Amino acid sequence: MNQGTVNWSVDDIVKGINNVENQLQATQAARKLLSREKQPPIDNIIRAGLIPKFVSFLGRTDCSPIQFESAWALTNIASGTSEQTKAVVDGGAIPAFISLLASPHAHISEQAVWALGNIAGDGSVFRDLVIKYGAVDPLLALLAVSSLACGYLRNLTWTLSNLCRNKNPAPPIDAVEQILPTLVRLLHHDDPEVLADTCWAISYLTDGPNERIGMVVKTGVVPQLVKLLGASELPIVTPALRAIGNIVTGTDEQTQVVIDAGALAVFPSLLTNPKTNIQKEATWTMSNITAGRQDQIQQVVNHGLVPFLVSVLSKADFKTQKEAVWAVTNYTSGGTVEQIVYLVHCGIIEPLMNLLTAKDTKIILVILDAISNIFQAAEKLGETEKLSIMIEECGGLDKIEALQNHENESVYKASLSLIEKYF
Amino acid sequence: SRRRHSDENDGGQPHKRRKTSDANETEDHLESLICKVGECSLESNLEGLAGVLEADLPNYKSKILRLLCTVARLLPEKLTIYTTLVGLLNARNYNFGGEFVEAMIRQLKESLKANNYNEAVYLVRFLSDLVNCHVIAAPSMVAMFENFVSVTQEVPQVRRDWYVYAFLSSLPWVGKELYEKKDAEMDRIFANTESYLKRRQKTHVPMLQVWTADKPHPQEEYLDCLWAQIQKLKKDRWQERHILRPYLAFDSILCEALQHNLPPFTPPPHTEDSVYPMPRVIFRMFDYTDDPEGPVMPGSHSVERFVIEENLHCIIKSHWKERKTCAAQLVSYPGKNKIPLNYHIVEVIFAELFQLPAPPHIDVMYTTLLIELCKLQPGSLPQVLAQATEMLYMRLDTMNTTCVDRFINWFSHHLSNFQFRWSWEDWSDCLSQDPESPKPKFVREVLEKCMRLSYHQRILDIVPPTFSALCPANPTCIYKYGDESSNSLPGHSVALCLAVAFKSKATNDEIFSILKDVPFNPLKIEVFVQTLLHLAAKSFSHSFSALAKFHEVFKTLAESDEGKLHVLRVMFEVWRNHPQMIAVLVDKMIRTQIVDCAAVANWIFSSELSRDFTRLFVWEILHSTIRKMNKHVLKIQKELEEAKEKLARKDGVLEEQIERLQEKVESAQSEQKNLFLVIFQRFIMILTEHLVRCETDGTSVLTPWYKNCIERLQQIFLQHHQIIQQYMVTLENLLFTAELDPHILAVFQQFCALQA
Amino acid sequence: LLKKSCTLYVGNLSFYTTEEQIYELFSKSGDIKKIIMGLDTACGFCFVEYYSRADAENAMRYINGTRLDDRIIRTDWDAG
Repeated sequence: MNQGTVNWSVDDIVKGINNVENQLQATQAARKLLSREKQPPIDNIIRAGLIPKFVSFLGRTDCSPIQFESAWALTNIASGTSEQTKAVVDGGAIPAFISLLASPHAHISEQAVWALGNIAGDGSVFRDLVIKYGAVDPLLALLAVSSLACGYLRNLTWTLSNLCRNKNPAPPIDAVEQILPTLVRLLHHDDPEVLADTCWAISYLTDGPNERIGMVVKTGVVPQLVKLLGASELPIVTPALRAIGNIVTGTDEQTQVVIDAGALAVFPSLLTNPKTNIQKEATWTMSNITAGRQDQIQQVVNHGLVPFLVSVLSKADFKTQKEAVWAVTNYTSGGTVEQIVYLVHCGIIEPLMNLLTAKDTKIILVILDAISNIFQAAEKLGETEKLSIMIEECGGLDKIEALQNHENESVYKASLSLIEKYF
Repeated sequence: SRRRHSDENDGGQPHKRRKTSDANETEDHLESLICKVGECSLESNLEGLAGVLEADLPNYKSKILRLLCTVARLLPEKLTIYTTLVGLLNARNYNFGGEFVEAMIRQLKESLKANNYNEAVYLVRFLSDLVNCHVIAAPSMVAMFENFVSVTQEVPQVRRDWYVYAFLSSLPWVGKELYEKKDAEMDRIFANTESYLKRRQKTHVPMLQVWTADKPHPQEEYLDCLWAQIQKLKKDRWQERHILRPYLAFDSILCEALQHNLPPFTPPPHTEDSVYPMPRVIFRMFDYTDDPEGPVMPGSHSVERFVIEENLHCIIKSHWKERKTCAAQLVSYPGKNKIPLNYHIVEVIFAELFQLPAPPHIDVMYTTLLIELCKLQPGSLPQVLAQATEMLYMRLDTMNTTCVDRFINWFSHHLSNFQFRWSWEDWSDCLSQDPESPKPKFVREVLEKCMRLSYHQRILDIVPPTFSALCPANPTCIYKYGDESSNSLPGHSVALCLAVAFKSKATNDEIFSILKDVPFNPLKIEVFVQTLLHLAAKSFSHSFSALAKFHEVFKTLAESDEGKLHVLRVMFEVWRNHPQMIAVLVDKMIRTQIVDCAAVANWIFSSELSRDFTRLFVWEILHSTIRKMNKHVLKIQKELEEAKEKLARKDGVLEEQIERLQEKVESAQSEQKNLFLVIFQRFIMILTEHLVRCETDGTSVLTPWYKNCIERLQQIFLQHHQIIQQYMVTLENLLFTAELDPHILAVFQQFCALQA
Repeated sequence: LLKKSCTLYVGNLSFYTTEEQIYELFSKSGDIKKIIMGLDTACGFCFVEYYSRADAENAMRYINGTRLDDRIIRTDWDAG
């Protein structure tokens, strides 16, 4: 005998499922099996032809308890790998869960939303597959007209994010134009666990071409995404920082928006943040900002950000410096001459030189590329030599020459052209 | 220049989640524990539950508070048990206790503005015993008790009454603490409460008392009684011997923990919306002498007695919907020492069944409960119920006809269960008394019920041949035009015609044509009704087939109100031997619009009913005709409040029914008011008559009739207070004015006291 | 249907129990509407249609399981 519906043998559950009070305790037995702490017997249950039986319990319009107990079970089976989640899909379960959304029972539809989120959250296929089954309307409808439950709301915000995540292909554009509006009013909620999955859902959307990003920008969420960057709960900043950092990777006009949102006032704190991973992203977004037009670069300057980049490059670890490097390179690229001087005046020389030893030959090519930029700016000032001297007095000239005898052909071609043209 | 995000990540979040636990199924297991606790030992499970709840606080800090506050307002019969479970959660977590006191206080202020003054007290007495757990500072508790008694100096009286009660009701628990750290202002506060009680007006007492007698047990006002109890307590050095306090087994853990403060409470000001409780009257019929065999019964003034009855009362409230669970939890009642549970469990059930105005639950509820306790306590409880009955009987002389009714009902429906077995000779003292006076009347009305439940001859057997002089007469009809050679009777020949008409199943159109042979026509009805009922006098069904079949015939006759009466008058002259048959016919004649309520009211106060006007069936017909009127008034009001909701082409079609249902309401409410107004008109009439008469003829007023009628007038107010409290203006200006006989005007003034 | 019905199947009744008795008793838990004895002579049961359901519930809690004519009354919910 089993003590209650705890730790039933697989042989028992099958016998109980095949009276409804048996089918209920058995379905519940599978539930407790599929939700145990250690390695759930997901493989064993699927090979017992139980999956199809669980589908019927969903359509139990009369027996509420077994609908819930069953949905719970399947959900913990679609939580496994891609092959296990497939078996559920193959069992025509997708159409069923979308039908369980209608249920007046709070514990059922909420358990159906979750159930759908797992299936869609699998890959791009099952995502679009679920969306094709027109699950967008009901799920969004469950958000029509607070004061709704707290825990429930999260499962929706999560399942929705899984309807935007992953690429190749990207979630149907029409399925986004309709979901976005919802993701906006949600963005103005109060619950962290909800605001978190919100930003994630947004970042997923803004993880593509300028059209996708355009959709998310023309909705007016941007000003809010920057309002959360300063928030305390770290699980809120990361998802929003990505959403923002991904926005700037688009058009120059899509940057002037996030810049006018007040992002250039938060970065100073974002950079000197103890959380190292937040430094990387922060200074990463910095690059795409300085990559834009000139006047925009002139705004990165106005907010005294440059002196920060220097420190982010002269003290911070490597992965944050690699980004601080691009931010400097792009800066010198599109930047103006009177801005280049201001960058040299901030002592960008030595800090930039010290990195001419890294093992990543790519970052090296970039630094040389950034050097040439400063020189071409120095040329139109007739101060060609004056610059060369600085790069020499700080050992830089040696670091550049040490490249002459490097393994990468490009590094030689590049380090040599610099030595020749300006030395 | 611009670069995509390095690394092939996308956040590092779950593509799929797996439900490892649950909230709902958990908050049902937390609720279960917060409930089943106190069913191993007590201090063992409590201590265990203390931590188990804490290990669920990080996630359900706000939920756990929901259950505790709820359990605090729904289960007062466990007060202490939970004041401990909180004291422990306070001994381990401080911020928790504060997040609870702040919760209770808020929850309280809600049920106070929601006119739930009964649940309100439950919480008040909870905060009190929380002082006995170092969870609340003694001062801040007295602070709330300084603004409770402050109300007496503020408005209605019932309002002041409550706060003085909610305060004094708690002292049996938190009195030993209050009068220890602040005994200075304690007596000073008592000096305030003291005066107010004396200042109060005890006008409602005569109406709310079950027994108007003084001996042996007086029925004291629910406050003046409790007060004397608190006095006997203050004198006993605030020492009580019953209340179970588990926290006295946790002196270690508690003393260490700190305390909280009660925010300065200001009672929600009095509005014309607030509905305060009606004054009670402590029911008492037992003292220690009644039970010399068992433990000594806590005094009538003993503060322990205030608790025993209290907890027992609430225990019934919590499980009244289930008799097998009510009686169970009732018998298994705790206590510090041994007490006569039989004599309390019983005195409590009767304390409710006889409570005035109305009981907390349906009358038939207590009938089964007491019967269930006799199965659960075979050789201990029954004897107590038997004596309790004998005692009730001997004290019928000064009882209240209202209560007397429920006693007649319960007793008869009780015997009906146990073969009607009852030593009747026990009540031989009635064989030699005026039939009008209680005891003799009681035995008849009771033997009348036993008959209805069984039958005539059945009762004739069980009662001694000497009691056969009180047995209900052979319930057979009286056919005026029977086999009697009363040939010279008006319309004798015609009555014989109808006789064969019904005996061969006559049509409606037929019976009419025959009635065209009778000299509004009284005799035309005196023949049709007389004839019909007789032919269909075999059983109830045949009679119901009669009123059904020839419904049209009746409708045409009983069209005018005067005609409607004559139908009843005749229908009575035929069944003046079988009161039960009258009740149902008077019932089905109202639900089929043959006659109406306004007609019945008069027919009750008519001269044909002036002989049995004192009998019971006359009122089990009146307080059943009014019920139908109310269930009809509410039926529409409801049906209208569900048509307005539904309103949320079709618009007009629906707004149309709305108007028409509102005029239907205003109409039903009208006839209802007319009925009640007719009642008092007939009462004030027959009462003023009996007064002007006796006060002139030089005789005493207090007659068996005057008493068995004056209470029938009072019973109207009690059993229908909510509604009558709507005609106050009308009544005060038309019916009961200052120019009405004091003895009749008083009965109405006693009514105004219930909620004023 | 039973979740809204106002009629009771009364079983285990004395073969001598009369409609009158049934009436007097069940009238305790509210007003009654209709009563129909069982035949083929008596059969030992009947139906008791109330008006409201609240009255019907009270007959299941109190008038149900009690004794009448030295027999325990057994009442169940009926579908009209």
